[PDB]
Amino acid sequence: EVTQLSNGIVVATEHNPSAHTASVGVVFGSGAANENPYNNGVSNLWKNIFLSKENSAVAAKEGLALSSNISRDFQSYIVSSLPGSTDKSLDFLNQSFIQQKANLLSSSNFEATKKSVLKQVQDFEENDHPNRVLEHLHSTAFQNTPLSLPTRGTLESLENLVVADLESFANNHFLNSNAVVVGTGNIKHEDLVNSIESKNLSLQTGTKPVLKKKAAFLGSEVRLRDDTLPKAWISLAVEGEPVNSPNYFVAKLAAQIFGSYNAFEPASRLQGIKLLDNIQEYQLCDNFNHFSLSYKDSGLWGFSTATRNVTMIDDLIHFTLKQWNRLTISVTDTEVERAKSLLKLQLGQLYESGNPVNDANLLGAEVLIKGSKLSLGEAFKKIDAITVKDVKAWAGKRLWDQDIAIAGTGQIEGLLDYMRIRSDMSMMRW
Amino acid sequence: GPPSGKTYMGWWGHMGGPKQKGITSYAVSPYAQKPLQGIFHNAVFNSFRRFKSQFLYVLIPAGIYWYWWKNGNEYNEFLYSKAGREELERVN
Repeated sequence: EVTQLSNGIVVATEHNPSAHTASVGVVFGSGAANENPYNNGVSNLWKNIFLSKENSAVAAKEGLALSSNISRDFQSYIVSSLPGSTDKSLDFLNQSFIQQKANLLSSSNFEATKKSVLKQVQDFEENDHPNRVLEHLHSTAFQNTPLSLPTRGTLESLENLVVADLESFANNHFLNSNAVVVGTGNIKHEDLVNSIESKNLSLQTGTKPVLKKKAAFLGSEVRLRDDTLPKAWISLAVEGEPVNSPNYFVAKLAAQIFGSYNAFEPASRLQGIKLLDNIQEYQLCDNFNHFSLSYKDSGLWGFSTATRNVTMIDDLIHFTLKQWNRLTISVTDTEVERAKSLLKLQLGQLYESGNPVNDANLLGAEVLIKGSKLSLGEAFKKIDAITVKDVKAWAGKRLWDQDIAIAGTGQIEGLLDYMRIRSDMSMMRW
Repeated sequence: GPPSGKTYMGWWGHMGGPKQKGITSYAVSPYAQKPLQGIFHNAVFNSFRRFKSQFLYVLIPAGIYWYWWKNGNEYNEFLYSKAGREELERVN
């Protein structure tokens, strides 16, 4: 059961007696979308300061494990431990992250962390193609709007930061009205609330800055061509649904219909996905996957693919977009029936895995928007209630003759112009 | 199929140019931008620029063959005029 109390800070807890671990954490409603192009990467630097050697050493001496996660809409700082020592994690979180920040922002520590983060971002930008392609897709989809800033930070901006930027961001965003205290695993809600009440655990006053511009989607493309690479990596997307939309689960199911494909695994060549019937003959791709990502203001629905067949890219894109076209007009009931159970198993593993850190992140990110956490059972009935008419109604609105965003790198010379791709979003025979 | 010769063009994927790296491109969908955005200030200022550059390449080459044809036309008019038959008989 999920129990949430608004006394003090918003305290959420999900109790699981079977687990042998307990996680206690703080989730902030600010993310990479709350920063600007001149201090971009301040959140990643804060994360790596919390994860620095001295802080991690003092934590691990007591027997605790530290996790930090940076995203568009939230920042997560989690302390995981054994069930008997769940009170010690609160003490470490109070003493280190909240009460005092002078020790963590010393000159030498800041310089070392800055040099390590610069090295990491430099390695990412050159030797991680499928993920940086998705980052550029975000950066070109939401350009000149908060949601397009990369979460790690750019190489040029990360140099200009000083400790003053970090402390300014901490003053502006680490607030009581922006925070949720989350408890996961083998702990009780009453015990957690009592433990918080015994201490003060006050973060700050409130009134975080309000953004003047809301995120917007622009049809656009960016091409980063490099002929010294062996493949071509391509990510393509349209505007999707945000969190708290009525069509959220319909979006995830429509994504699940096409699924993912790996050419080298024997089993995934026999899937009921009809798209493979066009792909398999000439080995058009090595792998693809479909995504329905949702944020607070907007979302992305699309796919990502990698291939060595540098002379047949347009055929791959054409067949994929013709499979997308089929959703509006001629989706069949068996497709939806398979999609329901595939999605239920897909959602089942996500929310019911052994690791409590994923549960903590999900619960903290959920209560910061909805105000409450949807149960597993009520999720299934909405999934089971989906019909063919709903899928057709959603697809006729979100992907029929709509603008797209594209991002590719590698031997993308075979990738045709924008308009030729944009015309594939309709059939013209219907 | 039978082998073919060696040409100076390929196709999509092997076009035959040099290897390129470090060049990035940005574009925006035409459904999101307004065409005809600068037709004025291009029909006036841009056209005048191009004209002032390439107009002595066409005028002087046309300024030589216009005076050459005219001094022959107005000379042929005098040679076949009543006052220019005496010069006609010495050139006929």
